[PDB]
Amino acid sequence: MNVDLLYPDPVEEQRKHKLKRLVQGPNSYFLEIKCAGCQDIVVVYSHANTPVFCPGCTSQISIPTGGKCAFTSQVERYR
Amino acid sequence: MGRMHSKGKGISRSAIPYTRAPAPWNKYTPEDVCEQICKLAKKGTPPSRIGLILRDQFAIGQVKNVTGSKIVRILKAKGLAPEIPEDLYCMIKKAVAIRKHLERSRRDKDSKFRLILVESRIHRLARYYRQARRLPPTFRYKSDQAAALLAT
Amino acid sequence: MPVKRRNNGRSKYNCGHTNIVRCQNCHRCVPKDKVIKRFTIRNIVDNTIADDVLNACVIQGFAIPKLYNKVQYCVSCSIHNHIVRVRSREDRKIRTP
Amino acid sequence: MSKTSGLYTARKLRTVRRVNRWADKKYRKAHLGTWLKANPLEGACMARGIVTQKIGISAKQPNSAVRKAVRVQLTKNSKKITAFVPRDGSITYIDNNDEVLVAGFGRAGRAVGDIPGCRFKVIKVAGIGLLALFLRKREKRA
Amino acid sequence: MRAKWAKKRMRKLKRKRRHMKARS
Amino acid sequence: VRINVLRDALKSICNAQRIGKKQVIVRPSSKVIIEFLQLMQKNGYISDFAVVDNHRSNRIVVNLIGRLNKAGVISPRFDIPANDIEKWVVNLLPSRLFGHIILTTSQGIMDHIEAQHRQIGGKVIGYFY
RNA sequence: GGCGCUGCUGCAGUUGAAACGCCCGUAGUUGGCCCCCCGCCGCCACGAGGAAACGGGAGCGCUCCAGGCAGGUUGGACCCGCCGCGUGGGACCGCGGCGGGCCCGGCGCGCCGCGGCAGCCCCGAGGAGAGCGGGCGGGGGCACCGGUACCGGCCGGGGACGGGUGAAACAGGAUGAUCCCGCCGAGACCGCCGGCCGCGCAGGCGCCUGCCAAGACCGCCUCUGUCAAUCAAGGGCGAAGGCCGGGGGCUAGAAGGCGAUCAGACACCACCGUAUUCCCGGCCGUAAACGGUGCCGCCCCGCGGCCGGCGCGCGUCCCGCCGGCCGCCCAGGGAAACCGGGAGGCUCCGGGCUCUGGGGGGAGUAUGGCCGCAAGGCUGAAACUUGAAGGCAUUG
Ligand SMILES: [K+]
Ligand SMILES: [K+]
Ligand SMILES: [K+]
Ligand SMILES: [K+]
Ligand SMILES: [K+]
Ligand SMILES: [K+]
Ligand SMILES: [K+]
Ligand SMILES: [K+]
Ligand SMILES: [K+]
Ligand SMILES: [K+]
Ligand SMILES: [K+]
Ligand SMILES: [K+]
Ligand SMILES: [K+]
Ligand SMILES: [K+]
Ligand SMILES: [K+]
Ligand SMILES: [K+]
Ligand SMILES: [K+]
Ligand SMILES: [K+]
Ligand SMILES: [K+]
Ligand SMILES: [K+]
Ligand SMILES: [K+]
Ligand SMILES: [K+]
Ligand SMILES: [K+]
Ligand SMILES: [K+]
Ligand SMILES: [K+]
Ligand SMILES: [K+]
Ligand SMILES: [K+]
Ligand SMILES: [K+]
Ligand SMILES: [K+]
Ligand SMILES: [K+]
Ligand SMILES: [K+]
Ligand SMILES: [K+]
Ligand SMILES: [K+]
Ligand SMILES: [K+]
Ligand SMILES: [K+]
Ligand SMILES: [K+]
Ligand SMILES: [K+]
Ligand SMILES: [K+]
Ligand SMILES: [K+]
Ligand SMILES: [K+]
Ligand SMILES: [K+]
Ligand SMILES: [K+]
Ligand SMILES: [K+]
Ligand SMILES: [K+]
Ligand SMILES: [K+]
Ligand SMILES: [K+]
Ligand SMILES: [K+]
Ligand SMILES: [K+]
Ligand SMILES: [K+]
Ligand SMILES: [K+]
Ligand SMILES: [K+]
Ligand SMILES: [K+]
Ligand SMILES: [K+]
Ligand SMILES: [K+]
Ligand SMILES: [K+]
Ligand SMILES: [K+]
Ligand SMILES: [K+]
Ligand SMILES: [K+]
Ligand SMILES: [K+]
Ligand SMILES: [K+]
Ligand SMILES: [K+]
Ligand SMILES: [K+]
Ligand SMILES: [K+]
Ligand SMILES: [K+]
Ligand SMILES: [K+]
Ligand SMILES: [K+]
Ligand SMILES: [K+]
Ligand SMILES: [K+]
Ligand SMILES: [K+]
Ligand SMILES: [K+]
Ligand SMILES: [K+]
Ligand SMILES: [K+]
Ligand SMILES: [K+]
Ligand SMILES: [K+]
Ligand SMILES: [K+]
Ligand SMILES: [K+]
Ligand SMILES: [K+]
Ligand SMILES: [K+]
Ligand SMILES: [K+]
Ligand SMILES: [K+]
Ligand SMILES: [K+]
Ligand SMILES: [K+]
Ligand SMILES: [K+]
Ligand SMILES: [K+]
Ligand SMILES: [K+]
Ligand SMILES: [K+]
Ligand SMILES: [K+]
Ligand SMILES: [K+]
Ligand SMILES: [K+]
Ligand SMILES: [K+]
Ligand SMILES: [K+]
Ligand SMILES: [K+]
Ligand SMILES: [K+]
Ligand SMILES: [K+]
Ligand SMILES: [K+]
Ligand SMILES: [K+]
Ligand SMILES: [K+]
Ligand SMILES: [K+]
Ligand SMILES: [K+]
Ligand SMILES: [K+]
Ligand SMILES: [K+]
Ligand SMILES: [K+]
Ligand SMILES: [K+]
Ligand SMILES: [K+]
Ligand SMILES: [K+]
Ligand SMILES: [K+]
Ligand SMILES: [K+]
Ligand SMILES: [K+]
Ligand SMILES: [K+]
Ligand SMILES: [K+]
Ligand SMILES: [K+]
Ligand SMILES: [K+]
Ligand SMILES: [K+]
Ligand SMILES: [K+]
Ligand SMILES: [K+]
Ligand SMILES: [K+]
Ligand SMILES: [K+]
Ligand SMILES: [K+]
Ligand SMILES: [K+]
Ligand SMILES: [K+]
Ligand SMILES: [K+]
Ligand SMILES: [K+]
Ligand SMILES: [K+]
Ligand SMILES: [Mg+2]
Ligand SMILES: [Mg+2]
Ligand SMILES: [Mg+2]
Ligand SMILES: [Mg+2]
Ligand SMILES: [Mg+2]
Ligand SMILES: [Mg+2]
Ligand SMILES: [Mg+2]
Ligand SMILES: [Mg+2]
Ligand SMILES: [Mg+2]
Ligand SMILES: [Mg+2]
Ligand SMILES: [Mg+2]
Ligand SMILES: [Mg+2]
Ligand SMILES: [Mg+2]
Ligand SMILES: [Mg+2]
Ligand SMILES: [Mg+2]
Ligand SMILES: [Mg+2]
Ligand SMILES: [Mg+2]
Ligand SMILES: [Mg+2]
Ligand SMILES: [Mg+2]
Ligand SMILES: [Mg+2]
Repeated sequence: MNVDLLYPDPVEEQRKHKLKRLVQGPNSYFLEIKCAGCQDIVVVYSHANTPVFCPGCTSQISIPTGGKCAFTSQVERYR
Repeated sequence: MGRMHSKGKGISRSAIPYTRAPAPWNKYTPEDVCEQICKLAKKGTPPSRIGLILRDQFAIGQVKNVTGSKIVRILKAKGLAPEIPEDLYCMIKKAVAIRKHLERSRRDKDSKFRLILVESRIHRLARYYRQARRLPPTFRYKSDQAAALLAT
Repeated sequence: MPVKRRNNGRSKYNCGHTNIVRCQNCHRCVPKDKVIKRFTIRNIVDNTIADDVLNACVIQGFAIPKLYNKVQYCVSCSIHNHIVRVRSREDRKIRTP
Repeated sequence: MSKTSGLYTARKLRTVRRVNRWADKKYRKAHLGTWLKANPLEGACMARGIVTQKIGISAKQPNSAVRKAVRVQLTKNSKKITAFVPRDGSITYIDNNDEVLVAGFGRAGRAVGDIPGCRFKVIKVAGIGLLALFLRKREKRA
Repeated sequence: MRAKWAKKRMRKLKRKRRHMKARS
Repeated sequence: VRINVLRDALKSICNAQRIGKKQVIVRPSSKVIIEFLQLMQKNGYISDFAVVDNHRSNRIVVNLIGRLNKAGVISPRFDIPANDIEKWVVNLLPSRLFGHIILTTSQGIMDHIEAQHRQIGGKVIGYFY
């Protein structure tokens, strides 16, 4: 069926390599998480591999994993 | 990359956003991220790691979008840029490490091969920096003297 | 002498050199990925006496032990003793056992 | 591209051609200078000499014959050659001291046909053209 | 001849020539 | 490394049409490639194209209508006096009546007919027919 | 000239002759994209200036003609030297604090911050280098360490042959062998698992435990800003055999010895055995060092397998992406065999760089030079000879 290369479907464009898209763009994004014991909320990179702490805690709350990073006992969002 | 001194052919790299503007949640002004950059440089953090720390803790994707300059340029503006650029410094460090390993092991030919490759890369980059007026015209990499210049 | 096989007569993929084995018939040196290889499982006593050993056994519930042997021959010995045959040009492409 | 390109490579393109020109046997034979040295005629169309002997030469494998020839000493460089006498019955005009004008067989110094080691041929004997001697137009003294 | 043995023969010849030319 | 972006663009376009495709993407773009496609368009050999920006060397999307027998570049860009044009016409072109040799001159990029209409020379960059 | 068999236009290098064993690397050649409307090159056009004859070429009946410049107011017009000089263009190809007033015809030279200017950073390559995180692998070096087996020695047992071959003979045995079991010594080796597995620049890479430095890939909204490609000279590594000096010494085993066979057997087969095979420090620099296929970059119908990393989906799977190793194959290519991740996009011929070949012999020889302890290696002719040699494929 008739696809136009100048206006590709975004869904089948997201499954391609970030560089061979029509207009190259990042794959990562930021997101908000909530401390399990503090009311407040902090903004965290999705592919972090460096220490990330609480405003209060002295325990690091992120685990680097070679791709998207995981977190210890916290509950997240997307903004 | 991984292609000047091997048969690699890998393409792993980062691709930055098309739109060149602060973040929607960006509270920071240039004068207050320059503060964090300079505090991190005084502490001894190399310029490639400063960007990592600002990305991972302060939620800043690109420093250029929030200030208008680049990290090494801001360091240079506040007189806190290094004497030697970071990449040449790292290559000299690796050369010193391999030589110190070879002092105990004279039968390791693989390490001698890689030492040759590293030092060739060092000379080429030193020539680039020299003709660009980012280094004294008398700069020269010397294998014997390279261990004690790392302290300075 | 044009090229006869796409594998050049051996199974060597992405390496320079492989190990040496000795032919079990004539003892020549063959590279490991070229030698003809067969695995055999058989009974230590021939089947033609496999029930007379069994009936003359004192141990209740005995089971005849087996032998596990990997035979490896060179090209010449394999053709001579009929482990492999010379095949037609079309048939040479067949990998079925 | 298996050949160098580029707007500033004229020197290389000329050096390559100068070097590979010598790989051709024709060019090397005509330009080196060793064939001019070794040539019995010294790069000339013909040459005169005196007959030193009369000889018969076997033919090559599929043929069977006895070809007639003469050993000749060259006047101008004192070299030894052998020259063929064509045209039935012509070996009878060649005394053992007969100035002969001698030319080539063609093929510029290669043997022709079935005569082993023959590259020259007699065209004139003691002043008189051998072909006209065969065709019975002129005759020798006695 | 098999070319390997022709090469062997030629090497022996060249070594004989070197030895004979060594005298004088 | 990459040296002649126009050569790769023209090879890609010829491949895509030989398959029987409607569109083709060529990257990177450049001023010279846009001039070459503009001349090809004005002669009628291709349809619309579009240069898409990526704060880098851009892409181009080319629409194809099956009229291109062949297109190529001449490397290096030899210079041509006004009187040698025809000694090139009977070299690259299938006839003296259709086809185009593209020159760059101090009066812009143009085909050979206009180059002998203004009786000037220049440097050859490519051809299509 | 034929001859695209000298190839700039325009040859060939899997197998016909021909890709250096491999990596680094200077000279050289080549180098993505972007600002237009300045300067300096190149380049295109038009001029000026300098020789005619020759070569083109306007006009003319030496009766024609090769000619000549004639002729009946006439005529011998014009064009053709050049990397220099002048005028114009400016696509393509490179290379590159200002104003005002002191001050005054201009230019320099300094002098005042005088208040006039938006004062003085393209971008961030499906180029490259550097980084951080994550796994990955017979990649490398040093030390240590287990296992049976081959060989040798010792205790006990028992009592006639054992070994070896296609068949035998020489070796061994009543000084008790061969065979069975326990104990000891030494030096090699690393099985089955072990692969259309994996790693390394190639040569190559597999016992236990510890230490040491490295590497490609993937992931990334990390850093720099063209720092690149290929490479004479030059540097480094490089199977096995071989050499120099030390050590060690099980096995196998060039040389040598011996039993058969045979017309002969100085060989194939049997038996014994020196160098060698193993370690350390050097030398040598070659292999069918093979994918007989140089390196970097682009496009390219499809269907599968395996290896490493990552992401989405349901409830281990499943669908993708990048990188690697393989099989089949439409088109296209080709002398064909076949290739097809190229050997495709090529007589419709031009992306960049380096090397090699030009009928068969003579000959990789002679000679000279450099290197090597030597054995060699690298470089490398000519006289002369010859009508074919060779590739892939068909029938017998
Ligand atoms: K993709
Ligand atoms: K991606
Ligand atoms: K991702
Ligand atoms: K490389
Ligand atoms: K790779
Ligand atoms: K790649
Ligand atoms: K070294
Ligand atoms: K070194
Ligand atoms: K270097
Ligand atoms: K080096
Ligand atoms: K350099
Ligand atoms: K250098
Ligand atoms: K420093
Ligand atoms: K053949
Ligand atoms: K084979
Ligand atoms: K393998
Ligand atoms: K293997
Ligand atoms: K097999
Ligand atoms: K065999
Ligand atoms: K070629
Ligand atoms: K060629
Ligand atoms: K070349
Ligand atoms: K150029
Ligand atoms: K050539
Ligand atoms: K050979
Ligand atoms: K040989
Ligand atoms: K040999
Ligand atoms: K010719
Ligand atoms: K010609
Ligand atoms: K021609
Ligand atoms: K070719
Ligand atoms: K072959
Ligand atoms: K040859
Ligand atoms: K050859
Ligand atoms: K050959
Ligand atoms: K090569
Ligand atoms: K070479
Ligand atoms: K090299
Ligand atoms: K290199
Ligand atoms: K280089
Ligand atoms: K260079
Ligand atoms: K240069
Ligand atoms: K060149
Ligand atoms: K250049
Ligand atoms: K290049
Ligand atoms: K010009
Ligand atoms: K022009
Ligand atoms: K004159
Ligand atoms: K007049
Ligand atoms: K000039
Ligand atoms: K001018
Ligand atoms: K001018
Ligand atoms: K004045
Ligand atoms: K690992
Ligand atoms: K692996
Ligand atoms: K391993
Ligand atoms: K390992
Ligand atoms: K290892
Ligand atoms: K080791
Ligand atoms: K080890
Ligand atoms: K043991
Ligand atoms: K042991
Ligand atoms: K007996
Ligand atoms: K052993
Ligand atoms: K394993
Ligand atoms: K495996
Ligand atoms: K395994
Ligand atoms: K492995
Ligand atoms: K593996
Ligand atoms: K693996
Ligand atoms: K493995
Ligand atoms: K493995
Ligand atoms: K990551
Ligand atoms: K470079
Ligand atoms: K290049
Ligand atoms: K190289
Ligand atoms: K070299
Ligand atoms: K060299
Ligand atoms: K070596
Ligand atoms: K060796
Ligand atoms: K030896
Ligand atoms: K031994
Ligand atoms: K030993
Ligand atoms: K030996
Ligand atoms: K013997
Ligand atoms: K013999
Ligand atoms: K024999
Ligand atoms: K023995
Ligand atoms: K020896
Ligand atoms: K020994
Ligand atoms: K050995
Ligand atoms: K040994
Ligand atoms: K060696
Ligand atoms: K060879
Ligand atoms: K091979
Ligand atoms: K090469
Ligand atoms: K897998
Ligand atoms: K996998
Ligand atoms: K792997
Ligand atoms: K995996
Ligand atoms: K995987
Ligand atoms: K996978
Ligand atoms: K892929
Ligand atoms: K891939
Ligand atoms: K893949
Ligand atoms: K592959
Ligand atoms: K080369
Ligand atoms: K070559
Ligand atoms: K060669
Ligand atoms: K050669
Ligand atoms: K000599
Ligand atoms: K010497
Ligand atoms: K000596
Ligand atoms: K010696
Ligand atoms: K010597
Ligand atoms: K010598
Ligand atoms: K020599
Ligand atoms: K043939
Ligand atoms: K041949
Ligand atoms: K042959
Ligand atoms: K052959
Ligand atoms: K055929
Ligand atoms: K044929
Ligand atoms: Mg990705
Ligand atoms: Mg390179
Ligand atoms: Mg790439
Ligand atoms: Mg990535
Ligand atoms: Mg020609
Ligand atoms: Mg490993
Ligand atoms: Mg070396
Ligand atoms: Mg060495
Ligand atoms: Mg032994
Ligand atoms: Mg022995
Ligand atoms: Mg060789
Ligand atoms: Mg080879
Ligand atoms: Mg080779
Ligand atoms: Mg595989
Ligand atoms: Mg494989
Ligand atoms: Mg494959
Ligand atoms: Mg050549
Ligand atoms: Mg010599
Ligand atoms: Mg010499
Ligand atoms: Mg045929």
